[PDB]
Amino acid sequence: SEITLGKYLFERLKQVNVNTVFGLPGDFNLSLLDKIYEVEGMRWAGNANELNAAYAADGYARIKGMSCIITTFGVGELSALNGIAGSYAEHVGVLHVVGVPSISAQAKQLLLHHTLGNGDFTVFHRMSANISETTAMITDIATAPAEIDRCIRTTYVTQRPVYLGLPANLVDLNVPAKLLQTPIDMSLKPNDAESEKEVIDTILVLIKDAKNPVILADACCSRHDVKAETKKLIDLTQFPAFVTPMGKGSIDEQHPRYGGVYVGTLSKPEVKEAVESADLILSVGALLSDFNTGSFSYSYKTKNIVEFHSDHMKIRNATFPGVQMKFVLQKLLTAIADAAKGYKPVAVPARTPANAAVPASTPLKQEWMWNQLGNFLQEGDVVIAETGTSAFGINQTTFPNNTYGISQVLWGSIGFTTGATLGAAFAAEEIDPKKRVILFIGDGSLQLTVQEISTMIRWGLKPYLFVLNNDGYTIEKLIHGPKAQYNEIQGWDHLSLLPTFGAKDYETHRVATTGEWDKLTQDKSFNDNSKIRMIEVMLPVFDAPQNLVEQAKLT
Amino acid sequence: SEITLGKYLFERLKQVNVNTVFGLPGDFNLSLLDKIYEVEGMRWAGNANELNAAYAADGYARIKGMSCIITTFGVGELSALNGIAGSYAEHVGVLHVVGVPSISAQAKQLLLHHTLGNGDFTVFHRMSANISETTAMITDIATAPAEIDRCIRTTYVTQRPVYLGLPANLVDLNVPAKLLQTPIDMSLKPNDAESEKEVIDTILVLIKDAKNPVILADACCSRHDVKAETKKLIDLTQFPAFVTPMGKGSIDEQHPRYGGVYVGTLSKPEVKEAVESADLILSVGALLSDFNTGSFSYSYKTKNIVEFHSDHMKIRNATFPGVQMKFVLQKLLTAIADAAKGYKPVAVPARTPANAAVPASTPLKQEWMWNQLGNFLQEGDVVIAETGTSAFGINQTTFPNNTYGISQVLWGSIGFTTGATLGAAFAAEEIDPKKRVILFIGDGSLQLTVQEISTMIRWGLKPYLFVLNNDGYTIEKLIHGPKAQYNEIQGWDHLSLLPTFGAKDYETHRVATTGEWDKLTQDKSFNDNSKIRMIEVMLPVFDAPQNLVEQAKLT
Amino acid sequence: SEITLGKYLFERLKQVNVNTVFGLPGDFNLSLLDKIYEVEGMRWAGNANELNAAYAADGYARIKGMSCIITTFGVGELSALNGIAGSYAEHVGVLHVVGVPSISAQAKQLLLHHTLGNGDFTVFHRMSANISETTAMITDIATAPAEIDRCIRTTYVTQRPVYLGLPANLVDLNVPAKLLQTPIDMSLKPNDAESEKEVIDTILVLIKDAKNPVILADACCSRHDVKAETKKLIDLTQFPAFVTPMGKGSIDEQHPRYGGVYVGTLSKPEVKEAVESADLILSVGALLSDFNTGSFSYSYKTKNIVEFHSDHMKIRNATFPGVQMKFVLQKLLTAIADAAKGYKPVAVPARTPANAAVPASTPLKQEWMWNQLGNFLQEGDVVIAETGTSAFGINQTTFPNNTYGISQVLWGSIGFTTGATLGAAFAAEEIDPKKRVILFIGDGSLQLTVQEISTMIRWGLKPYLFVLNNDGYTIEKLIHGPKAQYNEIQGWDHLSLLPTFGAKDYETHRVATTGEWDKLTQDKSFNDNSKIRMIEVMLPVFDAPQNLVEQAKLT
Amino acid sequence: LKPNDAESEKEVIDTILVLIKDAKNPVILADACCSRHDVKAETKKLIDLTQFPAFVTPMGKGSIDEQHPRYGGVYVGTLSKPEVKEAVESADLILSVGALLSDFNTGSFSYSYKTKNIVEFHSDHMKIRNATFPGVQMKFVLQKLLTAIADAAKGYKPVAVPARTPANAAVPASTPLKQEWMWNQLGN
Ligand SMILES: Cc1ncc(C[n+]2csc(CCOP(=O)(O)OP(=O)(O)O)c2C)c(N)n1
Ligand SMILES: Cc1ncc(C[n+]2csc(CCOP(=O)(O)OP(=O)(O)O)c2C)c(N)n1
Ligand SMILES: Cc1ncc(C[n+]2csc(CCOP(=O)(O)OP(=O)(O)O)c2C)c(N)n1
Ligand SMILES: [Mg+2]
Ligand SMILES: [Mg+2]
Ligand SMILES: [Mg+2]
Repeated sequence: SEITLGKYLFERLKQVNVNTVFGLPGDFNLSLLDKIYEVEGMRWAGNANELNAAYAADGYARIKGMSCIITTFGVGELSALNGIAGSYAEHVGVLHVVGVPSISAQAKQLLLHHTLGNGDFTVFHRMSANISETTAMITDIATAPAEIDRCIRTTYVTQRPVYLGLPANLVDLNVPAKLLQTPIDMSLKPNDAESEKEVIDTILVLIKDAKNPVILADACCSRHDVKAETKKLIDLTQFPAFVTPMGKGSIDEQHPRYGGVYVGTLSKPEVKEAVESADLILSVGALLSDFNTGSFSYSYKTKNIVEFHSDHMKIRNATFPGVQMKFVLQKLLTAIADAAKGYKPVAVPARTPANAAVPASTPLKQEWMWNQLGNFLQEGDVVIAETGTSAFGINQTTFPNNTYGISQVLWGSIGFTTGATLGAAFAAEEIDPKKRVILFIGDGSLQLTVQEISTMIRWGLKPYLFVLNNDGYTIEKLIHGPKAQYNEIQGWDHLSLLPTFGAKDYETHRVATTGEWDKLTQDKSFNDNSKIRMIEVMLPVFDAPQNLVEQAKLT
Repeated sequence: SEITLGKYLFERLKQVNVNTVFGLPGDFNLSLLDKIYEVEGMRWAGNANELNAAYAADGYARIKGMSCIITTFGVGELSALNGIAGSYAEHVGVLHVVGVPSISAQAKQLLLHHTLGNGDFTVFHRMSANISETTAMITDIATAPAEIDRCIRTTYVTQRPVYLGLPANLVDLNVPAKLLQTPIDMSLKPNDAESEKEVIDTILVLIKDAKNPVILADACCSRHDVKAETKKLIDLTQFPAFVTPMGKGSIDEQHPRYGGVYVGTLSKPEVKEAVESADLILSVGALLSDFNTGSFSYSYKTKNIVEFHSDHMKIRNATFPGVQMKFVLQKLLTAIADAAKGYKPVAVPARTPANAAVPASTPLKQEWMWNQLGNFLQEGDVVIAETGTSAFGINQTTFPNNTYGISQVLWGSIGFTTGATLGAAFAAEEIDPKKRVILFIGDGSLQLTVQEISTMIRWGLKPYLFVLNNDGYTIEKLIHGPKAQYNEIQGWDHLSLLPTFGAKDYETHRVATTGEWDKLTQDKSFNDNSKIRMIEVMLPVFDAPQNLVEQAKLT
Repeated sequence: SEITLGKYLFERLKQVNVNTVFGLPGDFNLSLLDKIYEVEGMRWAGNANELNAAYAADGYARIKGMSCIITTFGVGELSALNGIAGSYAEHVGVLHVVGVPSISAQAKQLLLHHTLGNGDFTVFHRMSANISETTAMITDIATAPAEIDRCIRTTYVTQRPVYLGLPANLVDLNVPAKLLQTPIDMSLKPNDAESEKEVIDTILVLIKDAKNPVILADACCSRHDVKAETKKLIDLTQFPAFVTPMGKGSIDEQHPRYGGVYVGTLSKPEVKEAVESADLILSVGALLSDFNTGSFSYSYKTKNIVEFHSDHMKIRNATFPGVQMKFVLQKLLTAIADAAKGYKPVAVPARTPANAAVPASTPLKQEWMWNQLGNFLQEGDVVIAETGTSAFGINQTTFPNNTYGISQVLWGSIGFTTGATLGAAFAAEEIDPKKRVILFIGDGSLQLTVQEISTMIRWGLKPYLFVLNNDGYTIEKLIHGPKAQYNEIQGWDHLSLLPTFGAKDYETHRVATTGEWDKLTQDKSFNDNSKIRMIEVMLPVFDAPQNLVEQAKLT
Repeated sequence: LKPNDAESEKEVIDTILVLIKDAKNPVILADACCSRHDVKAETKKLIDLTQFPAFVTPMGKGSIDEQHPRYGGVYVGTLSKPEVKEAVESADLILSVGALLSDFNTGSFSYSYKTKNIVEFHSDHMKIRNATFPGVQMKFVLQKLLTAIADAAKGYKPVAVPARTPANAAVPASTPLKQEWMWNQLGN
């Protein structure tokens, strides 16, 4: 028996659990799109924007493991680029598949629509090359499947965007259906014995001489299939554990040895004192390490630190290529037992005290809210916070045990969260329908990717959208141009947005005073993901969380 | 006396009349943007999206001459690439300036934010080089002024996108103000003597041996400072004139020798025969050429063609590089006189009879609407059509004298119009407040960039947004997947769209029956561009321009 | 004043001392070629083969520093690829410049000759990408010079092939001649202080604990501008020094602490015993390190070794990216003094005894000859040996002080030496006209690139060509198929080759017995590079140097 | 080779026949892919059945018997014999067997077919003017064509074809060799 390349792709995707595809129909991808509808349990998001789709695909990847978006030749693929760049930058596995024109034996003299007009049809591919781990422009079905498998394996394995160009005339050719019986190998090859070894010797050597160690969970410790290894390291050692604004969400904040969020100079004096006073640092999932001109001053001089990355090791200045943090962390876990035996637990910074009762009419303030949010969250919630005050605000909330956070800290492209809510809420519906997805986004950013709420309504998703109305680009005004016109926006009837896009079963709320917040977030019918909800929080123009108003002065 | 580079840029942009600047503020252009406000007559669009900003810069360059858009490093600049490419393909003069981190720094590894994380900063600049006539990344004020001038001249002169990289530390340094006393030379140098000559000698011989020549206006005859020469050509020869779907708007359709729009297989038989029976073709502002599409086919019967290009000549198969059309067009008209003396004024096709009084309660159909439109239009209007059924149907409308059209025929990116509308309505305004701008766009494409209506409201612009609600992507359903889910969309409450974005003084209407359209378009108040208006035209799912629904069945 | 891009290229080359250009005239490179003739002291080799030219360019690079070859679009560039791959593989700086078709604003519908016929004109470039350090396909003279400078700087700096595509229409445009006054920066940026530091600490730490150290000069210690640093290391430490078959020629073999040539299992028992018995190895110019399936078994388990590379450091398994061996070796030289103070010189393997008198009629044997050659060589000679018996043979000759050897050990492409003799003898004529260039090549290989001797004659060069006639592909027969027909060749009148190609002032000799060899090589008029000379040595079919007949058994 | 898709090859014929009928001066043009593609029979039959004038491209020279009566010469664009250039360019229909070469310029000359009304026969597909029928291999289509063409070429008027070139006239044995004379004299 045979199966058409078009159907084989989706089949493979279903096998790797990417049950939702993102994008918009168009040139050279219409026939390919018929196929997805042929595979059981596959659905087509039906986005309203190649960008929003690229964003959604990122949120989906972050939650489900990896994702896939299909755009059209030229006009489609170029629109999604920024969303691709972001996924390339923050290590997100996204398979970008574009429907390419038919592959002919002679000059495609007649191809013009959606082209630069200069005859060069490889330009859009060459462009995506810069923000892609690898690219594959298929030409003969003799190995098309092997090539699909490869782009899928590479994406998942290395968690970075992969470009897959597929000519239209091939989506309908047949390939051996048999090929589908051997799953794709999604495993990493074991490390070079002699190096992983060397790496260990050294780390124990370091752990032994160290007197005040501290663990630091970072960006790449969340979606790199290394959650266990990390929970084990914390237990077996019992050293003080801290997260980075990018690592927040990947560590159980209700753990007895959790110190907090290390954001350098924006850290809590106690938190800052702890991390900097350590004589050894075990940074898991390393990717940030230094930030000077922007955000904070978290950079120092790398004082004797070990950096576990997905593919390499970094002890001081020496680098060990190929040595993958997973299998290392494992081999390093067996021997960590003895060397830590007589360790004296170093006191860890206490939790921030909850806000103490205040009259129900006091107007809402960000600092109060980011600290109050901790009471609404519940185990299992996926929280998403947009660049700007929100991004900063979420770093000051104590996460109930087991909560996934999404903050595009390194790339920082506003708008991105709207798309992500769809992709995330999507995956979430797929894993556990009772998993909630809360989103905090400022008024300024909603405008850039606003129409994506339409796609939320059409699928009957039930996410919580908190909109922060501080009338403008506060975060900007704080670093420059407080009253700058380019920092102000057009006023929008935020709430009515839902029904405008067709929301038939929704709820809209407007919180202005502490009282109003508690009553709502405490309602038992509100705590339940029964339907889409837009909650508009009214906040001051120059009100901002503490951590931000501090770096706002120097940067 | 002195002046900051930042202010010098906007002072220069003022001189060539780019009164409006597009884009969004970012972590690297914030300081530059302050200088715009330091120049009388200059404004900041205040876009809600970089892509839309780019679409807008396109529309504006089409009506005003050239334009400028500013984005921020990485995130903002990569968000506008689709727009840019389109401007590159259909030859629009768009300047793309991007705020870049201080290249004149001594720290390399000490700067991480809005990058691929690999340390490579030339990456985004290299990407745009593929769709830019030229680029320039400024490094020292010593020649920063010259570079700016060079970029501005090349944009206007060649009508293609230019990339200008601007490091932050450079916007606040001083340059000799004296420099702005000498304008930027937007003049084209004279062609090489003997070459232009050969071109004439050769064109004349062709005009003589021809027995049925025709003048064909294409995309580059409108905005290239060549309208005089064009009208003189039509007068002196009296040859029949036709326009391509990209040329419609650049030729007075009330002129006696005007024959109609040549859209290949979608033409009126008389028009198809008229053009194909030509033994010589003078193509003014040539761009489009033999090409096929999912919907139709386009191809000139004869090969005996003389293509007039902004920078060169194409006679049959020979190419005379550097021999610019405008100056050649002139030398031509001067020696053509005698060889066209005894020319026999070939008959030209007749206009199409305006629909016959149909009962007020008959349901609106596209064919009838495109034909009936001809009446609502008044001299001066700027008509914009969106890719899809609209783009195909605006060719069957008879244009009053002096009516310009904007149809992204070649690049064909849906969504483009909502943005181009704002930029176009802007330039119009600055040129003449009473000049109207009408836009027809399907219900589907609106979803991609809907939020740019926001920027329209904030500026109190008064355009006409005709939205064609035919429930889904009909143009697509016509070439494939008639009931395919990917061709369906989420129902939107189109009318309440204006109010949601804060419109206070607007006006919404819904036209369903032929009478309702007559009553509405014949109203004198409606005929007055007093306020932004939205008209929702309820149309049937598979309805489309007759000729189109005819070739969609054959192909 | 201005200068044409075409002339600017050659000008820049002259500045970097590449006084000879390689290649053959053709499409899109004819006008560019006129330019070289415009620059003083520049000459055009005038090759007879894009391959031979690519080979010659490699020999030239090896001797002069870097080189440059110009081929034609399609048919030319693809022929030189193998010679490029080789230069990429063995770290040779070669600038490949191909004359590309004119860059047009629209589709080059009419370009066909020298194309795959499918319209795709980037294919040949994409292909060369795999064996190129970097590539540059120039499009606008706005920065063409900066791009030329870059490809030239990259080539020289990193000593690897660089692809430079140059459209024909640009070779004749003008660029600011001023630009030529600022030489290109050919210096390496200093190393990261904190790492180069770490690297040092460790190396002394290692040198201190070491009891039996040995220096090992390798491939990249000859043309990496690190000759001094290396001569100093040997003196200051006084450790035993050895070379690899690829390093041979880069170390003064008449030095008191020279151990010999380490080829693993093919080494001299004493030599093998020394290197393997060391407890520390300082491999300078590292690039080989391990060879198992082929040549020899030189691979072991990397027992505590330090590898100095042009761009990185390798101590054990740890790697230090960016740390360049030069500046390191320097910083490591200042501190090496004290730690070596009380070192006890470890005895070094003696020289192989010269052959003891044998009757003048004894027939020639390779072992006897490779050992006898040492008496003919003189200080300053550039010796070249081809893959096969020769390659192996040269490893057993004691090099008079200061002699450069050329043996393509890693890539090993027969034929390559013929071209190299031209390129090498060329450069040699340029630096010191009295420098001799001896070439040893087998009968089998001469056939592959034979016509290149023509180019030697036309320039009046005076190299010594020793042809080894053992009637076949001996080296092959030894590893497999002793009597295999594919291992035999067609008989050629070798000597007459010179006059056949036009040699008017030459000498041909045929050595068959030891006697004959001594008489000739000892003549005082023969020791002088007065004219081209072909010496045909008659040797047995299965005669081979010792070192080879040993590994010939296992591989 | 497997048989072409039924209805497609069909459409191709229907369309080619209609073109052969409306033409008033068709020509057969042998290109690079008519020689080594197992299509020589079909080619000769085409020349016989229609009697249309036949010409070869510089890549087709060799695949057509140059002694045949309907043979007109080599079409090398601007390097052709005026009669040949005019003969080909005056064609209102062109049957290109084994098409490969197409409008192209070179440092030495120019090459371009006057008309666009061309039916290109390719090893794996059909090119009628601007439409491309993928997968419809020429050899089998060429056959179905010859079978239905018979009648529409019944009253065809055998257009005149250019005459061969006269072999050099006895020149004194001591005259210095020149290329033009040699290429012509080679013929013998
Ligand atoms: C694509 C893109 N363009 C521009 C920016 C620069 N930027 C950063 S924050 C911001 C405004 C976000 O304002 P809002 O949602 O109002 O946030 P808050 O006021 O809550 O901080 C802008 C325009 C960006 N990150 N990405
Ligand atoms: C950016 C972009 N994405 C996708 C497409 C493919 N496409 C072409 S037309 C079309 C639908 C436009 O629909 P609508 O405005 O409803 O069209 P109508 O029904 O009037 O044809 C789509 C998705 C494109 N041209 N550009
Ligand atoms: C391009 C290329 N093709 C094939 C070979 C394989 N090869 C290695 S040695 C050899 C023969 C060289 O023989 P000769 O010059 O006779 O050497 P000798 O007999 O002196 O060893 C061949 C064909 C090669 N190295 N490179
Ligand atoms: Mg705000
Ligand atoms: Mg529609
Ligand atoms: Mg031999």
